[PDB]
Amino acid sequence: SELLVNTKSGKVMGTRVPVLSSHISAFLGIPFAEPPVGNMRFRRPEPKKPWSGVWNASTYPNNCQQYVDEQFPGFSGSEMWNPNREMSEDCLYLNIWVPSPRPKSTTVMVWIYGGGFYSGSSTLDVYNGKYLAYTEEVVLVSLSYRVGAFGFLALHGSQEAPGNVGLLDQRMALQWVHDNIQFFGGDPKTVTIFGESAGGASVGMHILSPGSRDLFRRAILQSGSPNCPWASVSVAEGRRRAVELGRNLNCNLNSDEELIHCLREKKPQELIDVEWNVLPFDSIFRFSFVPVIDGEFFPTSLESMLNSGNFKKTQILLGVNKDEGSFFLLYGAPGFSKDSESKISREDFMSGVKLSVPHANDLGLDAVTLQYTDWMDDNNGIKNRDGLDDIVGDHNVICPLMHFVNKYTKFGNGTYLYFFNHRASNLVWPEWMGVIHGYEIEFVFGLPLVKELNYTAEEEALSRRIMHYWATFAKTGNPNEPHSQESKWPLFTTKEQKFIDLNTEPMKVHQRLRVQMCVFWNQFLPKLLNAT
Amino acid sequence: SELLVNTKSGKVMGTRVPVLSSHISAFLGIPFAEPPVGNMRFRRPEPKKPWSGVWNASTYPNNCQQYVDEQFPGFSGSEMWNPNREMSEDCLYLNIWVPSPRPKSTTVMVWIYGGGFYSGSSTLDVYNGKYLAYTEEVVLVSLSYRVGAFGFLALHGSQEAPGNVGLLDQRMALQWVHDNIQFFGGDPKTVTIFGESAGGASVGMHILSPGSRDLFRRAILQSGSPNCPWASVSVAEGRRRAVELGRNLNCNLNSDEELIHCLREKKPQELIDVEWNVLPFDSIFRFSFVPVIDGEFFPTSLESMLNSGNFKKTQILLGVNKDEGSFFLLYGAPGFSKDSESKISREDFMSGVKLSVPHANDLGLDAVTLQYTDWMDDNNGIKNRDGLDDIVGDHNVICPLMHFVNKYTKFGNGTYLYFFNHRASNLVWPEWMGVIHGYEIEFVFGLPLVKELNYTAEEEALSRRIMHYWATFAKTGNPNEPHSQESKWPLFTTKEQKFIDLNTEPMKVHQRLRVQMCVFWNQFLPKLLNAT
Ligand SMILES: COc1c(C(=O)CCC2CCN(Cc3ccccc3)CC2)cc(Cl)c2[nH]ccc12
Ligand SMILES: COc1c(C(=O)CCC2CCN(Cc3ccccc3)CC2)cc(Cl)c2[nH]ccc12
Ligand SMILES: *[C@@H]1O[C@H](CO)[C@@H](O)[C@H](O)[C@H]1NC(C)=O
Ligand SMILES: *[C@@H]1O[C@H](CO)[C@@H](O)[C@H](O)[C@H]1NC(C)=O
Ligand SMILES: *[C@@H]1O[C@H](CO)[C@@H](O)[C@H](O)[C@H]1NC(C)=O
Ligand SMILES: *[C@@H]1O[C@H](CO)[C@@H](O)[C@H](O)[C@H]1NC(C)=O
Repeated sequence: SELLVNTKSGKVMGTRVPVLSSHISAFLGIPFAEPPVGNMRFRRPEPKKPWSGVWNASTYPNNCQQYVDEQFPGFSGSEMWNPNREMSEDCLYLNIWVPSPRPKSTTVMVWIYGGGFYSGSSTLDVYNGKYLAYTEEVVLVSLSYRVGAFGFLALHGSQEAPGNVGLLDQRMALQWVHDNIQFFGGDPKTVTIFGESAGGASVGMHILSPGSRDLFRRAILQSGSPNCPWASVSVAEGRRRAVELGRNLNCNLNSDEELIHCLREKKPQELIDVEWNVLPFDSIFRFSFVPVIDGEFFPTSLESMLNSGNFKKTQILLGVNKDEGSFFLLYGAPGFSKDSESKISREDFMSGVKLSVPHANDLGLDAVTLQYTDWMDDNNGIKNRDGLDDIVGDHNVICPLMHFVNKYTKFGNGTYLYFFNHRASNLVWPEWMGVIHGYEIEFVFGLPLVKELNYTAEEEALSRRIMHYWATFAKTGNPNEPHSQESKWPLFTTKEQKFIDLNTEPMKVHQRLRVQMCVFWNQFLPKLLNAT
Repeated sequence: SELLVNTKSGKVMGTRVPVLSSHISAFLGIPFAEPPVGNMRFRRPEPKKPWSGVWNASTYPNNCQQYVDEQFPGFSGSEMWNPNREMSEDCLYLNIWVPSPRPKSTTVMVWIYGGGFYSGSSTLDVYNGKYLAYTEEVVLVSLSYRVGAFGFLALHGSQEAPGNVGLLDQRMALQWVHDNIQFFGGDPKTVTIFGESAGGASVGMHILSPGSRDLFRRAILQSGSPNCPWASVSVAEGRRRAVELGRNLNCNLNSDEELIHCLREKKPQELIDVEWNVLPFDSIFRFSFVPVIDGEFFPTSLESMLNSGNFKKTQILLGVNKDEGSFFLLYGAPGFSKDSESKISREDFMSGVKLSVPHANDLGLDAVTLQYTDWMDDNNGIKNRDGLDDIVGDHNVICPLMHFVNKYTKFGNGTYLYFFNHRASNLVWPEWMGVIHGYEIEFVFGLPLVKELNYTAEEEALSRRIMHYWATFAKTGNPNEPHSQESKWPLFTTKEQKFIDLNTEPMKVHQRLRVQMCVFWNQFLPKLLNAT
């Protein structure tokens, strides 16, 4: 029937879900790998072995084992990001929304969640695929992957804990879509991968990785790129943190095998409790277990690959939010509070930039401070707050992304760049936090289309316009409908470097997104640190 | 007799000069030292031996030997600064303007000319003392001093060419005023020294040097300060340049005595012809022979003296012009012309910063370039022109002075700071050059009171305001007359750092003169250049 689909691995039975006074098909919790448990902890994923009978794909899967945020208990602004299903190492599943009736060979979009590579679930309310799948008539997949040590513990040289297995989980899920999505009405030749933060970085890493390039058509990157400073580590640093993880848990450290055997004996939560203890610095926007530049998933350094054009050549559509940094200041920097304006003293500012740029020498910290301090007014608590906000955002998200876009556009076949700066009317976070990291996601998934969610009429229109941009781009490689009286989102080009605002107001075109600060972050600071 | 005066060195006869429909006494070209000729070239000055009979002090003396600017033959804009008298090494004279009838014991101001320590004359039209002396009823002295190699050849250790002898010439003229000025109606206890550019640096150097402090009461510094990057050199560098001077003249370089003897045998013009060839780099706003940090005239480093409060504690009044840099770009940097808007290409902007900051390494050049470039609009010839203008002025004049004023005020007895930003109605230079280095001088000396010079009525008013500020400061240590009705020029204080604009409009008070850039020039850049 329509809800019963035979895949190369066995039969699965979906369920009929409502969506905005209508219905579509949903196949939830489809297994794409063998449970990476016991002796398979830290190991590359193995394809799911075929099953007899009918897989009950009627409900969401378990979430992967991860740090859970208990900073603000009962608070929806933080808890909406926490696992809303049981956590288990048995977590390699994907979800699929198929429009009803089932289309023939339609555009496919595959969502990859963010969460700093240490967290994230495919099952969050804001990742509910039904609205975008319905509205834009696309087949929408959300995958999952191992996070934290389970996904990114790297002991380079070992085949038992090689590193990057979380990215390989993602690849295996893509490979699965390639092989089976036709049976769901999806065109395997027109798959768009897209994701936010760590998910956006992930999408770009698959653009770079030879082993992933043939498993998708184009890419959307939201608030993340593969070259972000928090997104990868060297094999040496991966190993250092892996060894230090052992030390924290009183493991044998004589050899990888002994270290790994010991770590495989520990309950999941034991690992998580000490996860953050392996970071080299007091820091914000830094995460312990992340992709390693290993010479295998990544042939060489990310920079040289971008320089030599060694990467998938296709259309990309990508962008950032206005205040990427504020979330992370809230959690790790002095003077910030969810419940106040968070006017920042001069002392707390100094402390902040040190946390934000953990790896800089004193000269580097002075350079950053100078660049973001108004010396006619240096005791302005507000300017100090917003400056720290800009620093965290520019350095971790916006300028790394701009570096990527400029390198990619030299070789790619089309670039569309956006700047999302709408502040949602129903936000539960304080005003000072602005347009927060992650909060364009609810618009991309069409949450504003839901009456009871109490968005404004113009917010619903924005969501629809954004969904159409995303879906239309996925279908054709161009967010603009070829017809259309409506205004046009211009190509980003090496010379003119155009981008658009995304907000409730009529579209404006600008050029050179934060070029001043990004010259500092991308050219001058790196040269300063290397010289001193 | 009003014009006949007996000094400690001998009798002197002045001339009666008209001034603005009245008259005053002038004593022109009084000798204060032995001619620094023959075997006394490069030597410390010696007091003028007493003479018999009456010195005719009715005409200006010769100007010291110096480079003559022939860039723009016939052009008053550059020629007003060249020697208007025959040049001679026999040039250590001073001039005095005395109110008629002779004051009993009135305020004295002593003018020290600028000219980068390589040029200058006491006899320039724009230094004519009669207008200020007459209008404000002060005894005005203008001294002279050896410039270029003749004044500042430094071979530390040698007693034949010790260095700083031009500063000692200044001191000797000050000592003369101390000893003789009472005979002219002046109070040797209320002497203000004032000077512009090199003259302003000089003044600050007398504030610092123990040997000078007791020879004056207060100080005015215009567009120059002792700590300017062009205003001094180390004994090592001063030696290198002295030795390089000999090499450029085929001199015996084996010893100081031989080198010196060779150099004493050359015509003045031979020295001058090769003067510029000893500079370390291609540069603008750099001069070959300047004060040395010797351990004698300056006991220790200028910075350590400023830090320890090792200097004269008195009142100062100092300031800068809006476009200090423009004169120097015109002469040395590519793309600048007296007869065009001088829109500067990006390539010429790069060339300009390198010329402007010749000691910086590549990291430093990048820093400067970043700090003065609008990267949304880097090919704007205007912003590039003005940017380079600001670079030269901030680095060479404004920020050195701001460092001095901040350091000094922590110990001094009163600081008044100004920002001169009036472009004169009858300027012969192009508009792009703005408010030029040196062009507040004609206001301080009251030229706009001369109706034939065709200044506006409001420019005459401005001049009168400025002359009254300078003179009232000279008399009392405060440019303001309390009990008066006019706007008050506030003290510069460590906390509030207030300063005023000098122009034709109602007074405005501002705070933190160019803080942002001067933090860069005074704190950040030196830290960057010191690391490797
Ligand atoms: C600075 O490093 C940290 C963090 C963070 O990284 C920030 C916390 C929030 C970062 C955004 N999350 C929401 C989100 C999720 C997926 C995509 C987009 C947004 C929620 C938590 C947290 C904790 Cl608990 C830390 N403990 C020590 C150090 C540290
Ligand atoms: C011919 O001069 C130079 C320079 C200069 O720095 C010239 C700029 C001055 C030109 C006339 N001055 C007028 C003035 C005098 C007293 C107070 C205020 C303003 C001041 C700026 C540099 C180099 Cl590298 C040169 N090489 C040969 C020759 C020459
Ligand atoms: C699938 O699971 C849900 C509950 O987990 C159950 O209600 C439903 O009946 C199951 N489907 C089948 C075919 O057993
Ligand atoms: C994409 O490729 C086609 C064919 O190679 C080319 O004609 C087109 O100009 C390219 N588009 C962009 C935006 O680079
Ligand atoms: C002094 O010099 C002036 C100017 O040359 C001259 O006119 C005057 O006669 C001279 N005075 C005496 C007493 O020689
Ligand atoms: C200057 O010094 C005098 C003498 O002690 C003192 O009374 C006065 O307060 C000082 N003024 C300033 C502005 O420092």
